Amino acid sequence: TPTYPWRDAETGERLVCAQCPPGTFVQRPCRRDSPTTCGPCPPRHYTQFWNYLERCRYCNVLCGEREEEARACHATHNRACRCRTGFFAHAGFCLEHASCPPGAGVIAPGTPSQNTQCQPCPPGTFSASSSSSEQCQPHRNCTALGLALNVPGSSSHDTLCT
Amino acid sequence: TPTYPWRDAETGERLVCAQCPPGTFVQRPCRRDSPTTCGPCPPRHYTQFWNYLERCRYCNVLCGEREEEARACHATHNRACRCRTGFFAHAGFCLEHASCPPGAGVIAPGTPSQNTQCQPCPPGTFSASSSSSEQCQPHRNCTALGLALNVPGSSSHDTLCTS
Amino acid sequence: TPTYPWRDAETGERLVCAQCPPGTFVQRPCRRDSPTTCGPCPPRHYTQFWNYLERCRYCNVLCGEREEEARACHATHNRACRCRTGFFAHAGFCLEHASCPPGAGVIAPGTPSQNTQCQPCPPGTFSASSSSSEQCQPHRNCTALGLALNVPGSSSHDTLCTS
Amino acid sequence: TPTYPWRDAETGERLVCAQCPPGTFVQRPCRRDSPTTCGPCPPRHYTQFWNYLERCRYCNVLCGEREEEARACHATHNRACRCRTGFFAHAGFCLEHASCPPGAGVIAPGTPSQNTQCQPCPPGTFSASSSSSEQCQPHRNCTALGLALNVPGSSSHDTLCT
Amino acid sequence: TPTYPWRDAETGERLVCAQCPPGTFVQRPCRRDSPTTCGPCPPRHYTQFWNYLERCRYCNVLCGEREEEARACHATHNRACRCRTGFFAHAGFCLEHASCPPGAGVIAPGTPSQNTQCQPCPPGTFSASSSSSEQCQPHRNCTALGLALNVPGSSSHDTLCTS
Amino acid sequence: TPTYPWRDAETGERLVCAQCPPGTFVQRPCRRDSPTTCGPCPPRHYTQFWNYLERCRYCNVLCGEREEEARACHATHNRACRCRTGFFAHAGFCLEHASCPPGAGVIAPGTPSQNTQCQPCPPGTFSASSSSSEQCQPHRNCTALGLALNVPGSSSHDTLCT
Amino acid sequence: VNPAAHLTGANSSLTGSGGPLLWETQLGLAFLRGLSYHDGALVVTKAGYYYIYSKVQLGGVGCASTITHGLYKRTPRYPEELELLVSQQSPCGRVWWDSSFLGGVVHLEAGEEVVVRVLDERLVRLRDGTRSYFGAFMV
Amino acid sequence: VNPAAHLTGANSSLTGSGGPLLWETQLGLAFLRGLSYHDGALVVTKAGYYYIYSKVQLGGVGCASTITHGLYKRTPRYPEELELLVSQQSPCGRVWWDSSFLGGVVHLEAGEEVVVRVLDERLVRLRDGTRSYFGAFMV
Amino acid sequence: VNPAAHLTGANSSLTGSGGPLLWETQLGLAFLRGLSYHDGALVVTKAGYYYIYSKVQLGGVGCASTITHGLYKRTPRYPEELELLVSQQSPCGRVWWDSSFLGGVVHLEAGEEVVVRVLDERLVRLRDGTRSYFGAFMV
Amino acid sequence: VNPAAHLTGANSSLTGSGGPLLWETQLGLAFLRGLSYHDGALVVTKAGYYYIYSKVQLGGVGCASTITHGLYKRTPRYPEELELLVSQQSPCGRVWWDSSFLGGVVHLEAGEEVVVRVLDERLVRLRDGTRSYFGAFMV
Amino acid sequence: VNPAAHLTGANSSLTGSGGPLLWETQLGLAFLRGLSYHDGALVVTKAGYYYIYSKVQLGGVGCASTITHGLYKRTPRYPEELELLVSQQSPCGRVWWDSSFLGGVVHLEAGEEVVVRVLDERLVRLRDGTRSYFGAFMV
Amino acid sequence: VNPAAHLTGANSSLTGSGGPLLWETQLGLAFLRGLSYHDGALVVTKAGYYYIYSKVQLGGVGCASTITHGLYKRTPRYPEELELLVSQQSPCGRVWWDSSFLGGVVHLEAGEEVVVRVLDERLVRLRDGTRSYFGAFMV
Ligand SMILES: *[C@@H]1O[C@H](CO)[C@@H](O[C@@H]2O[C@H](CO)[C@@H](O[C@@H]3O[C@H](CO)[C@@H](O)[C@H](O[C@H]4O[C@H](CO)[C@@H](O)[C@H](O)[C@@H]4O)[C@@H]3O)[C@H](O)[C@H]2NC(C)=O)[C@H](O)[C@H]1NC(C)=O
Ligand SMILES: *[C@@H]1O[C@H](CO)[C@@H](O[C@@H]2O[C@H](CO)[C@@H](O[C@@H]3O[C@H](CO)[C@@H](O)[C@H](O[C@H]4O[C@H](CO)[C@@H](O)[C@H](O)[C@@H]4O)[C@@H]3O)[C@H](O)[C@H]2NC(C)=O)[C@H](O)[C@H]1NC(C)=O
Ligand SMILES: *[C@@H]1O[C@H](CO)[C@@H](O[C@@H]2O[C@H](CO)[C@@H](O[C@@H]3O[C@H](CO)[C@@H](O)[C@H](O[C@H]4O[C@H](CO)[C@@H](O)[C@H](O)[C@@H]4O)[C@@H]3O)[C@H](O)[C@H]2NC(C)=O)[C@H](O)[C@H]1NC(C)=O
Ligand SMILES: *[C@@H]1O[C@H](CO)[C@@H](O)[C@H](O)[C@H]1NC(C)=O
Ligand SMILES: *[C@@H]1O[C@H](CO)[C@@H](O)[C@H](O)[C@H]1NC(C)=O
Ligand SMILES: *[C@@H]1O[C@H](CO)[C@@H](O)[C@H](O)[C@H]1NC(C)=O
Ligand SMILES: [Cl-]
Ligand SMILES: [Cl-]
Ligand SMILES: [Cl-]
Ligand SMILES: [Cl-]
Ligand SMILES: [Cl-]
Ligand SMILES: [Cl-]
Ligand SMILES: [Mg+2]
Ligand SMILES: [Mg+2]
Ligand SMILES: [Mg+2]
Ligand SMILES: [Mg+2]
Ligand SMILES: [Mg+2]
Ligand SMILES: [Mg+2]
Repeated sequence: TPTYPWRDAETGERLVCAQCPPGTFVQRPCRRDSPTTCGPCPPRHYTQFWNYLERCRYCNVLCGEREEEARACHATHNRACRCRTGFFAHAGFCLEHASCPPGAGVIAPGTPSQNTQCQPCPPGTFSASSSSSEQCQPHRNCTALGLALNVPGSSSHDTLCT
Repeated sequence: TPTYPWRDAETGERLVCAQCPPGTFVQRPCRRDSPTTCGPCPPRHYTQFWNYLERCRYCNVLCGEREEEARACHATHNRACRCRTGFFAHAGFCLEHASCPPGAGVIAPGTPSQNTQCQPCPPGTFSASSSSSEQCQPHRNCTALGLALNVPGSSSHDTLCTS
Repeated sequence: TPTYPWRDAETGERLVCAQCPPGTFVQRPCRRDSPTTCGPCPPRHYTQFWNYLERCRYCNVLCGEREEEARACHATHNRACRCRTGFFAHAGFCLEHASCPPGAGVIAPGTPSQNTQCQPCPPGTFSASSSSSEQCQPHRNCTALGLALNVPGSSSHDTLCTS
Repeated sequence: TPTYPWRDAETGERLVCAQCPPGTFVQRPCRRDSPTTCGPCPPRHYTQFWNYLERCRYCNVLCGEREEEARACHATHNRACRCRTGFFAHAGFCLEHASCPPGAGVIAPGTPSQNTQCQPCPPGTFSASSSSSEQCQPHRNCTALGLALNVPGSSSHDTLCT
Repeated sequence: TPTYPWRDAETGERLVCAQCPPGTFVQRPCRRDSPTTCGPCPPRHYTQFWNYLERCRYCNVLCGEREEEARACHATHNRACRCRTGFFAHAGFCLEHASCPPGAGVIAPGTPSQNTQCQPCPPGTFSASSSSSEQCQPHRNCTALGLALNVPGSSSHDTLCTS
Repeated sequence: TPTYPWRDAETGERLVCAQCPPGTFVQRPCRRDSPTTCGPCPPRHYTQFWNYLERCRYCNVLCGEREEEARACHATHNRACRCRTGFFAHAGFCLEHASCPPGAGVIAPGTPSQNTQCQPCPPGTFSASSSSSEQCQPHRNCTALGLALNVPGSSSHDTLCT
Repeated sequence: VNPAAHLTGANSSLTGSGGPLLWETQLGLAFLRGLSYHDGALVVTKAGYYYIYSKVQLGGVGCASTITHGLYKRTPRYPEELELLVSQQSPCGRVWWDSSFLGGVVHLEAGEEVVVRVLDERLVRLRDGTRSYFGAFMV
Repeated sequence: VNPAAHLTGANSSLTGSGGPLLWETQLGLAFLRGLSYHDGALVVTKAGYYYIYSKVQLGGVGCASTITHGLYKRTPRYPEELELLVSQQSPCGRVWWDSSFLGGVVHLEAGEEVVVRVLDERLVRLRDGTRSYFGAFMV
Repeated sequence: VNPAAHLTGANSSLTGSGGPLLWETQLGLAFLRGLSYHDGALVVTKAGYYYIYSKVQLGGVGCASTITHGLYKRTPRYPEELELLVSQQSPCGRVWWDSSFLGGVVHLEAGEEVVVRVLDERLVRLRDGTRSYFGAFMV
Repeated sequence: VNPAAHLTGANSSLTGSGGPLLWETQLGLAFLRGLSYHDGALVVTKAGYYYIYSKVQLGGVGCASTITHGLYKRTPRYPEELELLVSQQSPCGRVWWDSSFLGGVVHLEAGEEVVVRVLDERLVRLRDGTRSYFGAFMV
Repeated sequence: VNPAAHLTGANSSLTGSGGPLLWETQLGLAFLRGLSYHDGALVVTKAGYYYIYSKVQLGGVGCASTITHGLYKRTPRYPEELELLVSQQSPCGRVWWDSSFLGGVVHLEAGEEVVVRVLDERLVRLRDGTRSYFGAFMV
Repeated sequence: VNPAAHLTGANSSLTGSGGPLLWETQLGLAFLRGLSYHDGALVVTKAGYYYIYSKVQLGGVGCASTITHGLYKRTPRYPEELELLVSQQSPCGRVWWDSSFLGGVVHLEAGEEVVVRVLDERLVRLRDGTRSYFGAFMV
């Protein structure tokens, strides 16, 4: 238990008081006979560390419409926010996850902290649409289906077999 | 085994010739009495599919100063390229992995495909440096050390305790 | 009636042939004993002037997703395009009619050729909405209603009176 | 006549006074025996509404060098400004009216609140100069002048007849 | 004297012909019994080096409205261009010499190759004008005139003394 | 010697005192019997003009890492700064001297106040590198070395002779 | 005894109605000492000269492009707001941020009020009560 | 008769399937002379060397802000397209307009085809058949 | 009794001479209480520490590009202006607006003066006395 | 003899009349081989298919910030030009430089002409005959 | 007797350590009256409400792009800094300058401290003590 | 047999010597048919008129932000290159990409050569031989 120094409120005598733990604050300082009185934080307030504050800190964090609570207000910590589904964090904003155009495919889905990752579809694969989920898929393989080649494919269109 | 139509050159009979597999090309069409001769692709050339090319495709892919071979030229595929260490791919370039400034820390290191991911150090943690590896680290905890608080820390500077 | 020079094909006499009028083209040049045969333009083609083309010009004009036909393809003119409702022309595009923010009101609605015109609401008027139709409207007039002022208005919020 | 409440200046008694009309202000509050005294606004001042102000509002609006008065200071309203001839209003500035280049013509003149409107000159018409007034004009019609065609015209040059 | 290989046209003997000097071109190759005939370049053409062209190079250089001839078309060189007075060269344009605002003064006037150079007026000097010639000038010195200070000056306004 | 007016500190009598010269300040005002006492500026302070200041001005000018002192703090003037070698002054910053690319050459070196000046290398000259010093140099002249022409040069490469 | 206040950004600050911003008045850093509050307005009870101030934190993605941030007086003596201190800003010239601060001394009678407005309000970005706020003290 | 063609922008040119652009082959300026057409592709009937060319008119409003404009070969001998001549442009660097032009000589056998692809196709702005087009001639 | 003032933008504020801005001192929102004014300057009569402040509203069309807005002291003890609080701004980075605010506490003797300057002054945009102003109060 | 020509930028190229550009036809790199010239136009003397081409060098200082660069046909059969190959560019998106290139195959009869127009012409920057030009050859 | 201070930019202001800015406290325009200072912090000795303020002059060449400028309280009652007034700014949207000003009234006990931080500090540009500073006065 | 060639971007294309680009002449799409090659240059063996062409793919990260892309003639008759067809582009007006295309008809004698130069060469981005190239054919 850490302590703090306190010169008695009006006796004058110079003391060594117990601090209050996280989730509490100094409701009443320590005295001659009595130890520090620590009260629990009121709602919407907190203390994350040992302290001798006479008022808990206020849960002052606000989430915007593109955010949700990653953590709620609690006696031991402030609210915190993260980007909602479909958005990623960039310079304090929640931006929409990008989609990979035709000719390119998703190599990693967007998350709260990262945009869609994309790549040009390598040889033998394709993606025909703008999409934030769809990957590069291998071309239809004519020989393995025992068909003949009708139209060669490309990075943005499937190979056609008769 | 897929096929292509040909004609015997002595007689004119229609023939139904074998195509050639990945790694090879048609060096000689089929005849009435022998199969298609599939030759191996020469160095610096490839065929990735079953085919009836009369020459293999050239390994035409070139990697820049910031890239390296992700796959080499092989008989069955072209070369391919990726960014070297310290760079990530964006819009056909290899750009330098960003550094998280003071006040922020790496939550995912950079890769060939991804830039450094950063966040602002949450309460009770810090990062004093612009760095591309350093994470938000917890504040020196004075009460845990039994030492008095000297100077409270922040998102960008550690807490200082007395001795 | 304008003309073009020709030659009779049997004899060689010079001829002076009639041109063809808008909506038509020369299907057959004049001869010593008959006029130029002007044919009507086929579908999807036009001639806008007197002419001696041997085929009509194609109605080649294409309208985009934000446009519509201002004039149709007709025998005497090409098609032409304008912006649909809610859009105006700028630099060969059809852009969305702007909205006047709160504090401002429409003084001219948007047209195919013109964007929304806006002004800041002058004193004694307001507009609370970002809108592409709403004009600055006069404040509720408490003295005219015989009611006490509750909250004075502004350029972006109406005056409130008690009851 | 609307009214306002006024606690007598030093008698203490709590009254119901007549307000002053537009173009006036409260020169002297109402009393026991006497009604409100309303004075006319001094020059350079105004009141646009019924009021119990003890000083008229100041005609504080200023017009810049590209503006002129749309309305003067008057006892019942402030000055207001508009763009001078040859300028239009855009985001609080007076900008020069644009001109339509060669190949395009004016479909609406600039005004205080709107820029020049232009269009590409449609088929059969032309404009050869950059101008903020000149419209698309029909090509010289060779046949109607009984002349033959010398040089075909374009959206930016007149047709020539011999 | 540099040379070029030729062949006598009557016999076929190899010849070793003289090249032609700057300002000229080969009008007639050498023969067994006479030297190369070097003709002078016609108007609007040049040759800058020893050469064996059969026509001189054209003086193809054109100067814009903001430029003037630094060198004229001459038999031994093409024309060349520079910016007129009041302009300097940047990225193949001739741009207007900047003006130093109030608070700053010209430390080097503009040239064809250089923009106006400016600095902020150092203490005890001023410049009240946006100008492309005016330098920072020393403040009127009240003590030197035996007059009282009225209003202290600044970087952009002279000091004022009483009388 | 200029003067200033001073109403005696507590006698009340209204005087005409000598001012203090550059490099000094008023240590003690003038009195009945005694002239103004002027002290020298302490270190890190200055007065550039005649004055009746009771404290010298502070040498408050700071040079950044791309600058050096053009003048030091002195009793008669503030520090002043200029761009270090290799940088030129532009809108209050010290920028790196630019280099002239291949095909162009330096016509004036950078200075503290001016960027590198460059020109396209005129006919008969060349520069093969990006450099902030190298000028357009005349092509190697084959005829003057009694050699024959191997490869014609260009604005960015020297002429080759066998 | 010397009137003073500091009101902070709150989850209710942006009403979307065209009226003034609302504010927090008791929790965290917010407080009222010899001043009152009502529906967004600081309400004066002791007449005098006040230094009033506000800050609003703006931000957005790309570019309407012109933002007005102002302090306005309401008096019951006149049926519309009177502009006191105003700023026009075009920060959107692709995430961006910009802060606008205003301060100035104005005369306020007992019963008058001061409010803050921003047009367009949608560009105000609340985080924690420290980046947009509104305050005053008698001078 | 030397093979030549010039195919023009048309109503149906932008399929949105991720396959090649389609083109007008008969009306207005479009024509085919010793070359054929099938589903967007110039079809070669006489083997040799051809200068192939394409222009596409791009345009948009602000900012995959890199556009690929390419010509590609199809042969029945191999199940994938071969790139021939390709451009990358990022023209959105408000309204913008840009043109991308490509040409070059390639060797083509009978039965091979050439197509044009633009990714993203949505930035091609068709007007009249003069601003986007695809053609070739034997050299 | 506690010195205070707020001076506002006026049709005469921009002299174009390189000297300070002038201001309105009696009409509308402007006032002087225990401070004086002369040719643009607040003139101190009671010595002490003052919070001084100014705002100037800048605006323009496109881009010289760097603007200085400052508060300067004049004392009769020294023959040039002394810089107190200064800002450098490059807002022109095609209509734009930007506001610049400065505040700070400085020591001022009886007889000294404070002025406002902006270079280049042509970028200051007057509208109504609420967007550019200059004030002080003893602290 | 296969018809060919290449006409170059020249002193008189920019008329400012709103008519076509004019070109050098004999000096330096310019030439005519089985094609003629009249007032800016390539004049066709042998009917067939021609690849026509033009480049114009554009440049300016900041920002009708859309440039049209086009090739147009004139026939004595019809009193108006027909557009053949057209580009729109908005290159001013300080100093800038841009080149616009066009080519394609068109059918031309004897007595028809091809001209080049740039709107606005004032953005064409002539230097030496290598950066703006107009040519053609029969295919 | 009424607490007040103004601390100015100094050659030591930018430590590069991630901690607060340091400041000059006695020379030139800097001063302390009834307030103290220690390693960058204004230290309160008389409890009460204080208008605190800071300005920092930012500048750079081109564009990390987001700058935070804030005022933070240290109290010995809690082991980390408490944010009071904060601004986020993205001025780098090729030399640029921008100034950030903050002011607000906060409650401070005897023994508490106020500091200024900027991230990234490298963008602060010191010149002379007038462009970045930090001050307070009891209200 | 009509002379034709098409040379493609290759590993060694960018020498950095300030001399011409070099090119692949045999593999993939590259070929020579009645034209020769020496050190980057197309070497002419049959005199006549040739349409010459080149494309270079440019790209970079932000901003001699003007690129010159040109075709030049070398003749053993004169010790300096002659410019034929030249473009100036300033494409850096973050990642950018731009293509520069040139073509035109020039007269070439046997033993003359054509080279391609880009200044600054460092902005050419090689990929696969399809995006930068140099070719010609006799017309
Ligand atoms: C210095 O060291 C001490 C240890 O000697 C340390 O004190 C600890 O503080 C933490 C963090 O504030 C406390 O952890 C909390 O404890 C309670 C239960 O006692 C939990 O309910 C808390 O809430 C968690 O639960 C939430 C669910 O609603 C979750 O969203 C979230 O995960 C919450 O954190 C929490 O775990 C802990 O009690 C003390 N321990 C002691 C013995 O005091 C202190 O933080 C250190 N100081 C510094 C400056 O780092
Ligand atoms: C609530 O309702 C009342 C009506 O019961 C209304 O009061 C009216 O206010 C208006 C506007 O301020 C007054 O109109 C003015 O009257 C005088 C003559 O009495 C005119 O001279 C005024 O000037 C006009 O002339 C100028 C020429 O120099 C023009 O440039 C311009 O057109 C001016 O407006 C003006 O017409 C009117 O007197 C009263 N009426 C009464 C009976 O009091 C009030 O405005 C309403 N309140 C609200 C909040 O809307
Ligand atoms: C009005 O006129 C008077 C003249 O009647 C004039 O006073 C002069 O002021 C100057 C400038 O401040 C003084 O010059 C200085 O004098 C001392 C020697 O006495 C020198 O050491 C000074 O330092 C120089 O040396 C430095 C080396 O460390 C150099 O870096 C630099 O070059 C320094 O300047 C300096 O020369 C001068 O003494 C007085 N003269 C008299 C007789 O008082 C005054 O400045 C004028 N007022 C205005 C407002 O312009
Ligand atoms: C297609 O299938 C066959 C037979 O199973 C195989 O040999 C071949 O490699 C396949 N092609 C690809 C690209 O995987
Ligand atoms: C030109 O005039 C004639 C005869 O009056 C008419 O028939 C024709 O349509 C006119 N052309 C145009 C474009 O109006
Ligand atoms: C090269 O040298 C010769 C002989 O000294 C001279 O006549 C000639 O003009 C020189 N060339 C140049 C470009 O100076
Ligand atoms: Cl906030
Ligand atoms: Cl089209
Ligand atoms: Cl104003
Ligand atoms: Cl040119
Ligand atoms: Cl500073
Ligand atoms: Cl390539
Ligand atoms: Mg995709
Ligand atoms: Mg870090
Ligand atoms: Mg509205
Ligand atoms: Mg016009
Ligand atoms: Mg000047
Ligand atoms: Mg060089």
